[PDB]
Amino acid sequence: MDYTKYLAGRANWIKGSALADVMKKASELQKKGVKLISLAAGDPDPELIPRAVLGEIAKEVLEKEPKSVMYTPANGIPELREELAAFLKKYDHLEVSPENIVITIGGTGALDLLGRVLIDPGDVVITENPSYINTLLAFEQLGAKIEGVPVDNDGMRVDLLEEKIKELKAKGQKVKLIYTIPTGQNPMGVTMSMERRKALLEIASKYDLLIIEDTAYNFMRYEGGDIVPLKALDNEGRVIVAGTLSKVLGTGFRIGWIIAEGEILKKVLMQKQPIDFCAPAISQYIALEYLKRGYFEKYHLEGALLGYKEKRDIMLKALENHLPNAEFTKPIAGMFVMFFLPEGADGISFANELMEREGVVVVPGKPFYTDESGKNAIRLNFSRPSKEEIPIGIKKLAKLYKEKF
Amino acid sequence: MDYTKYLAGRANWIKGSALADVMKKASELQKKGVKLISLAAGDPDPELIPRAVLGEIAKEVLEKEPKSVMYTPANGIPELREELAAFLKKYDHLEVSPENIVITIGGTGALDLLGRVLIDPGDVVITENPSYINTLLAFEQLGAKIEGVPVDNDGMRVDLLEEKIKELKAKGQKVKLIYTIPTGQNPMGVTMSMERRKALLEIASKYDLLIIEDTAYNFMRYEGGDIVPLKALDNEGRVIVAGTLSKVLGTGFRIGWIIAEGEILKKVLMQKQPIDFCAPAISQYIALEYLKRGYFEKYHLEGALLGYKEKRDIMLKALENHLPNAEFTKPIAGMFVMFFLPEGADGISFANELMEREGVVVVPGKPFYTDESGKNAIRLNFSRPSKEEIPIGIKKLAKLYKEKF
Amino acid sequence: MDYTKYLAGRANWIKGSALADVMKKASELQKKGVKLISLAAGDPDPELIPRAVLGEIAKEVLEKEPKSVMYTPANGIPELREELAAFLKKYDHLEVSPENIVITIGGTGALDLLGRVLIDPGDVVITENPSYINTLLAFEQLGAKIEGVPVDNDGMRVDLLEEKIKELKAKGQKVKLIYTIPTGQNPMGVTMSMERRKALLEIASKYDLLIIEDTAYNFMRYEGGDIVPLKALDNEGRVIVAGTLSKVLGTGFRIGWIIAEGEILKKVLMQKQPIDFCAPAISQYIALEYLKRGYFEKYHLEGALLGYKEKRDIMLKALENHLPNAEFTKPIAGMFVMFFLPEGADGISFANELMEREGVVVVPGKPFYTDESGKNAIRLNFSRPSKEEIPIGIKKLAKLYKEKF
Amino acid sequence: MDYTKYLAGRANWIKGSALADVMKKASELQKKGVKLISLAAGDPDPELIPRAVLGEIAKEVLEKEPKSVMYTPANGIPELREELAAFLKKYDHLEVSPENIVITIGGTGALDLLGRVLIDPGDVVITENPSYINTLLAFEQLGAKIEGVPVDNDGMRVDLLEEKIKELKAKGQKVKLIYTIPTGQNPMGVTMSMERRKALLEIASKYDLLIIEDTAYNFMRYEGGDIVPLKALDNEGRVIVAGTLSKVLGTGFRIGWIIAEGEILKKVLMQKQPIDFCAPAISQYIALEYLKRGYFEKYHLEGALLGYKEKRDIMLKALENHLPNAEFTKPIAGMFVMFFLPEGADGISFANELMEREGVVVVPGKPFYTDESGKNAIRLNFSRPSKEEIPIGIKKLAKLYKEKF
Ligand SMILES: Cc1ncc(COP(=O)(O)O)c(CN)c1O
Ligand SMILES: Cc1ncc(COP(=O)(O)O)c(CN)c1O
Ligand SMILES: Cc1ncc(COP(=O)(O)O)c(CN)c1O
Ligand SMILES: Cc1ncc(COP(=O)(O)O)c(CN)c1O
Ligand SMILES: [Zn+2]
Ligand SMILES: [Zn+2]
Ligand SMILES: [Zn+2]
Ligand SMILES: [Zn+2]
Repeated sequence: MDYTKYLAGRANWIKGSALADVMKKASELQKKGVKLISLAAGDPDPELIPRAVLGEIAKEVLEKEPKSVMYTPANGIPELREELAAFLKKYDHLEVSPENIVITIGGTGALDLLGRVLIDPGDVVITENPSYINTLLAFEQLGAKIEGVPVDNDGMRVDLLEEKIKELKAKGQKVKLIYTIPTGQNPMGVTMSMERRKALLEIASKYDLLIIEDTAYNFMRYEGGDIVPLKALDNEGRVIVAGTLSKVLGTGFRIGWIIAEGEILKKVLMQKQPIDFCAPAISQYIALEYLKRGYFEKYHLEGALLGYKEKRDIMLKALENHLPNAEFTKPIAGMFVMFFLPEGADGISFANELMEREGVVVVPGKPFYTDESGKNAIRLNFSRPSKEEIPIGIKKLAKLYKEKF
Repeated sequence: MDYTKYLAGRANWIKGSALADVMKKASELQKKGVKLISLAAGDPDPELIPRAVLGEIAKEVLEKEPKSVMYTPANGIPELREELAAFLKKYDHLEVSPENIVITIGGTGALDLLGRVLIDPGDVVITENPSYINTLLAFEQLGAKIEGVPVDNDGMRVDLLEEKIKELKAKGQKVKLIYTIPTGQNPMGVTMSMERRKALLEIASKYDLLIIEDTAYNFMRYEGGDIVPLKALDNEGRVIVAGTLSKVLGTGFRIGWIIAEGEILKKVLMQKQPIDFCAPAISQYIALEYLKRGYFEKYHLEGALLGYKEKRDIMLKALENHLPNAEFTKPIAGMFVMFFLPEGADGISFANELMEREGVVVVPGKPFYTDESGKNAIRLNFSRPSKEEIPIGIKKLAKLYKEKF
Repeated sequence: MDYTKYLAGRANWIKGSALADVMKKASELQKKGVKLISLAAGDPDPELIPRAVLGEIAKEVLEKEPKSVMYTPANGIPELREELAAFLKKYDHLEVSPENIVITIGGTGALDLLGRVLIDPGDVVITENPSYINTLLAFEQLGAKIEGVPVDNDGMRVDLLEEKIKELKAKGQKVKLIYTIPTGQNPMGVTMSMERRKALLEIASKYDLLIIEDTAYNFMRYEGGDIVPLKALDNEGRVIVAGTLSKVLGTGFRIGWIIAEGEILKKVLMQKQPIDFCAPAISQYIALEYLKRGYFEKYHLEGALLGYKEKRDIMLKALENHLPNAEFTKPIAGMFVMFFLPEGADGISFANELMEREGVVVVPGKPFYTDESGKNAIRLNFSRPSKEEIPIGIKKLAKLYKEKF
Repeated sequence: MDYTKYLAGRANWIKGSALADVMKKASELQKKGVKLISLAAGDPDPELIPRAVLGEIAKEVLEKEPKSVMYTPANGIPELREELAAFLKKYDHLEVSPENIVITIGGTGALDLLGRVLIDPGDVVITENPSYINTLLAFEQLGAKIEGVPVDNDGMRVDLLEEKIKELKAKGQKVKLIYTIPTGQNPMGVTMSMERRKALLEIASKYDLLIIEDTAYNFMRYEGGDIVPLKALDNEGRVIVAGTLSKVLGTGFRIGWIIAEGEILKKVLMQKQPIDFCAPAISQYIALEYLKRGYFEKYHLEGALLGYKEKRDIMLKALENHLPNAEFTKPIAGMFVMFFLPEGADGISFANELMEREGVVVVPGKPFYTDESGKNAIRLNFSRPSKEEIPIGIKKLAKLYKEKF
C-alpha cells in the first residue's frame, strides 16, 4: 500500500540527516564485523559520569518516592525547578525565577516547543553558519527558512548579523528570531566573546527581535574568563534560553529546560501536556538529588570537567604534532573541534574513506552549514573517545590526509 | 513588553484545558493545606507498582550498562523493540516486526509525532465523542478540526461513524484519520465490541481511511472475555497504534510506542531526533529487563490488575448503593467511570461546588466532548485512590447530588 | 470519483454563504416564472448608471487604444493610478502617491490580496459585529480567527474594542489587524463618528496594530459633515485601505484598489501577477476616461447619488408609516438598511417565507454576525430596486411581519 | 516604520519575478523617451484582434443589457458557460457540461483558485522543466514544492516523469498534482505528442494523481493534426483544465475558466465569491456575443490565426537565416520560441545588454526552469511584434549574438 498518499504536506518538510547517514553506515560495520573508534559521537563520557552513584540515587528514589513512577506537572516538579534556579544562579550567573523554568525532554524538546509557539511556516529564523544540525532540521520541519551568519574564533560575526538583517528586510522578508549557541558551539567549538554578546543584545533591541540562547555546553568551559550567558545581560527580556543537563548528568536522561516570560511562557506551558505530558519522573528525581547532594562540584567540576579538558588538550596536541599545516579550531569550551580539509576537498566522501579504509568515524560537518560553505569541513569529537583512542584516531586521520594532499 | 506580538499565529490554536483548571483549584486548596479525596487523577497506583524491584534494576542498569546514560537510537534500542514485539504478540494478540515499532515519550509523544506527520492545518479527524481531551487538544493545536461520533456501552457507534463520513463528504470535507480508544476508553470507560471493531475496519477500507488505535488501556481489562486490537485484524495495514507501558510500568517513565509502516514509519522516524532525540535511556533499559524477566505477569497481571479490578467493584457498589437513580458507566476495562448528573445540570460548576463544599475532586467531563453535549457529565477515576477513599469519595458526591437533585 | 481525498486540508476552511444560498434559491424562482421584488443583492441601479455613455467610451477605447486589449502592469495602468490619486484627493481627503495604489479585482480582490500577505493561519483578526460577510469568509478561508466588536448608530464601539483587545492579550492570543467599514457599513448601514475614528487610531497606536479601512461606500454618502477616512488621519501609517469604484462605475467592472506602504505594498505587488495578472484592461480604460471626462460629477454626484438618496428616503418613509413599531437603522450613507424582527424571531426563516408568500427577496443578516447574536436581523437594499418597487416591497414585508408578530 | 514585522510568515514565500521585473524596466524605457522593439510579453497582436468589432459589441451590450454593469454569479453568467461548452465541444474536442465550467479572472485566476483548494504547504507539485513562471510562482507562494520533469520538442518526457515519481515516493515525499501545458507551451513553445498524452494519463491513473491541463494555446495551433486535450481522453476524470480566451478575444479582458468535477468543483465555487466576486461582466458579455455571432471563425480562425502563423514562420525564417548555427525550438503552436545561447552563456545579462544596446526586449529564460538549468535560455515572442519588427528584432539580436560569441 502507498502510505505516501496519507502524509500531510508538511511531512515533506521533514528530511534525512547526513549526521545520521554516516552514523548508520558505521553502525553497519559495527556489529557486522569491523572494530572502530569514533570521533563522530556527541555523547559525554559514560565513564566520567558517576553511573554507580546515579544507580544508587535511581534505586533510592524509586523505592523512597512513589511520585518517581507517576506523572509530573507539565512544567516539572517544583523542587527541580527550585534547584535548577539556584544551580543556574550559582554556576551560570543566572538570576531566574523557578516559575519561569519549564522542564523539557532535553534541550531538543525545549527547542521544538519553542519553535511550535514562535514559528509560522515561512518565517525566517537567523542562525550562526554553521550551526547545530538538529536545530536547523527541527526548525525547517516546522516550516522555517534558515538564514545563517558566519562565525570565527570569537563566535558569530555580529557585524555580518546586522547586514543580513538589513538585506533580509530590504527584500521585505519577515525576520523574528535569532538562534545562537554562544558557548562551545556545536559543531565549530568556538564561543562568542563578551564584546559580541553585548553587541548582539543591542542589535536584537534595535531591530526588535527575540534571541534563543542554547546553553547546552555552558558547563563544559575550560579556558574562558568570566563569560556570562546573554540571558544574564538581558535587561529587555528579549532572550529565551534552551538548556540541558545532558552533557552533565547524562545525555539519555532527557532532562532539559526553557526559560521564558510573559505570554510566550504561558503558551509554552499550555501546549506541553498534549505533546510530551511531562519530563521523565525518574530523570527529574535523579537530577534533583544529584544537584542537592552537591554532586555537580564533587563529580563534574573537580572531576569530569578536568577529564574533558585533558582529552581536549591531547586531541589538539595530536593535531598540532601531525597536522600543524592544516586549519582547525581551538575550543575553550564544548566537546568538538572543527577540522578543515584543503579548500575544495569533499568532506563527506573523505569521512567515508576514514571508515572504509582506516576504521575511524568522523562527522562531515558540511550538513551543518546554512549555505554552500563547509564542504571541506569535518567535525571531531573528543568527549567520548578514551585518552588512547584520540591519538590513534587523529593519527589515522592524518594518515589518510597526506595520503591525499 | 508584550510577547503576544512575537507569537506565531498557530500559537492561537493552543488553548487551556479543564483537566487543568480544576487541578489548579485543587492545588490552590492544597497549597493552603486542606484535606481532600481525589477521584480526578489519571495515575496508576504507585503502590501496586513494584517500585523496589524497578529501583534494583535501575541500579543494575546504570551500574553495568554505559549506554543507559547516553543517546539511544531515535526509534529505540533494538532489544526493547524486540522484547515489545514479543510482549505484544503474547499479551495483546499482535504480531509485529521490531523494525516497525518506535519508542516514544509515552502514548502522548506517539500521538503528537503521528499528528505532525499526518495532519495538515484544516484536516478533519474523526474521533469518538467524547474522547481523551489531550489528544483532542494535541490534534487541534496542529490545526485539525475535530468531528465526534457518539459512543454507547459498546464503544463507538460505528454505523453513525459512516453517517458522519457521509455527512462530511456531502459537504465536500476532507478527512483521512479516525482516532479511537477501543478498550477501556478515557473518559467513558466503555470498550468497543469485536462486532463493531470488524465493521470499523471495513468502513476505513471503504473510504480509504487510516485508523489510529490507542492501546493505552489494553492491559487494564478485568471481567472481560477475549478482545483483540484492531491492529490484529488489520489485513490492509490501515491502522496505526499508539501504545504505552504507562499504566503497567509506571506513568512517569515516559515509555510508549508507535506501530506504523512504509513511508509513514520512515517519516515518523526521520523527524524524531530533532523533536525528542530519543526516549529516556534509563526507562528503555528499566522496561527491557522488566519484560525480559516476566515481571508483567508476576506483578501486574496477578498483582496490580487485581487491585484495580477490586477498586472498580468498590466504586460501582458504592455508586449503585448511594445513587441508584442516577446514570453511570460500568467499565470492564480502563480506570474511569463516567457519572451523569440530571440531564441539563452543569457538571463543571457541580465539580467546583463538590470541591468547595465537600473536599472531593472530580473531573467535569464536558471538556472531553466534541460538540455541545456532555454538559451533565462527570468523570471518576478509581485506579489511584485507596479502597478506603472511594466509598467516602462518592459518598460525599452523593450528598451534594441529592442536595441539589 | 471521490475528489475529497485530493483536497488540501485548508480547503476545509472554505464554507457556504447563506447570503448566496437563499440568493440562489431566488435565482431559481426568477428563472421559473415567479415575478420577484428584490431588496437583496448589493448592486447599484443599472438605470442610474450612464450605461449608454459607458457604452460609447468602451467602443472608443477599444478602437483607439490597442492597450485596452492587452495586459497591463500588475499594479494597473499608471494613468489610472495617477487619475485615481487626484480623484481621491478631490473627493475623499486623500493625499496619496500613484505609486502606493494597486489596481485590484474590485475591493474583494483587494481584501483577499491583503489577507494573503498579512494573515498566518490561526491569527486573530478583529472586525465589527456584524461585518461584511464576504470579508469574514475571505479571512477565515485564509485560516484567520474572527473576533467581532458590537456597533451602534455611531459605528464600532471603540470602548468595547479596547476591552476585547485586553481580553485577547490576557488569554495570550495574538492579534494584529482590525478590519472596519467606517462609512455606510454593509450590512448595518451605519457610519463611524469622527470622534470614534480618532479613538480607533489611538488604540491602534497604543496596541501597535494595523487597520484595514474598507472605503466601498465613501461615495454613497448623503448627509454627514466633513467626515474623513481614517487613512487621511493616519499620521503613523497604520492604516491600509481597500477601496473600489464598483458602487460608482458599475459593480461588474471589477475595479478596486489597495493603498499601502513599505514592505506590505512591496509584497502585495510581488504576489499579484501570479494570482490575477492584472485588473481588466477594458475596465481600467473605461474608468480612466470616465474620470478624465468629468462623468463622476455629471452623472454620479448629480444623478446616481440623488436617485439613491431618494430611494433611501422612500424606503425609510415606507418603513416608518407601515411598520412604525419596528426598530431599524437610518443610514446617512451606503445602500443598506438593517431591519429587526422581535428578539427571538428567526430572520433566516422569515426570509424564506417572505420570498415564498410575497415574492420579495431580502437577506437574512444573521450570517453577517461574528457570534450568536443577530438572529432577528434582516438586511434590506434600496440601491437596486426602482422607487416604485420599494414601497410595494416593504408593504408586503410589513404584512408578513404583522401577521406573525 | 518597519511593516515587515506585520507580514504573515507565508509572505516570505512570495518572491520577485524576472518576467514582471523586466516588463517594468521596459515600461520605464518606453516612457523615458526610448522606443524599443519587444519580443517579450505574451500579448496577442492588438491589430489582429477585431478591436473595432469588439468595440461596437461592447457598446451594444452596455446600452441594451443592464446586467452588463452588475455582479454575475460567481461561476459566470449561464449563457457564457453554455456557449463555452459548445465552443469547446466544437473547436477543442471537449464534451463538458456548462455546470462544470467556472469563469475565472483569466487562466491565472483559474490556476490560483485551484492551488488554493488543492495545495497544502509542503505538497510537491510536479511540472515540466522549464514551465510557465507565473504558475511556478503562484504555487510556491501557496507553499508548494516544485519538481520539474525535462521536455523535448515532443513535450514532457513522460518516461522521466515516472522515474521522478518513483524517486519522490522512495524518499517518502507526498505528491498529488501534475501541472502541464501540452500545446504550445510557454516558454518552450513545444507541444506534447498524442503518444505521450496517453502515457501521461496512464501514469496518473497508475499512481492515482490529478492533472491540471493548461489550455492557454489550444486555439493558436498551426500544424498539429487532430491533437486533442488530455481532458477529452479523461475517462477516469483525473484531469482538471485551466483555460482562457485571452489569446483569442484579448489578453486584458481577464476571461478564463476552470473545468473540474465533484468536490473539487464544489470547493472552487464556494471560495470564489470572497476572492474575486466574479469575472468582469463586460468581458463576459463581450465574450458571449463574440461566440454567439461566430466571430471566432470569422476573425480568429480565418484572420488572427493565419496572421500569427505567418509571424511564426517569419521569426523562424529570420532565425534560421541569421542564426543557422544556434539551436531553437520550432513551435507548431503557441506564440513563443525558446532561443538558446551557447552553453554556459548568461541569458539574463544578455537580455539586458540587448535591451540597452539594440533596444530589443526579450525574456531571460532561466527564471522558467525548476532547477539550475536554462542559464543560456532566452524566450522570444512573435505574436505581438509586427510582421516588420520581427526581422529587425532578430537581426539586432543576431548582431549582439555574434558580437559576443
Ligand atoms: C547545541 C546543542 N543544543 C541542544 C542539544 C540537545 O541536547 P539534549 O536533547 O541531549 O538535552 C545538543 C546535543 N546534541 C547540542 O549540541
Ligand atoms: C487515551 C489515553 N491515551 C494515551 C495515554 C498515555 O499517556 P502516556 O504513555 O504519555 O502516560 C493516556 C493516559 N492519560 C490516555 O488516557
Ligand atoms: C463593505 C464592502 N466591501 C467590499 C465590497 C466589494 O466590492 P467590489 O464590487 O469592488 O469586489 C462590497 C460589495 N460587495 C462591500 O459591501
Ligand atoms: C501557460 C499559460 N497559462 C495561463 C496564462 C494566463 O493567461 P490569462 O491570465 O491572460 O487568461 C498564460 C499567459 N500569461 C500562459 O502562458
Ligand atoms: Zn537547511
Ligand atoms: Zn475541540
Ligand atoms: Zn465566522
Ligand atoms: Zn521555484
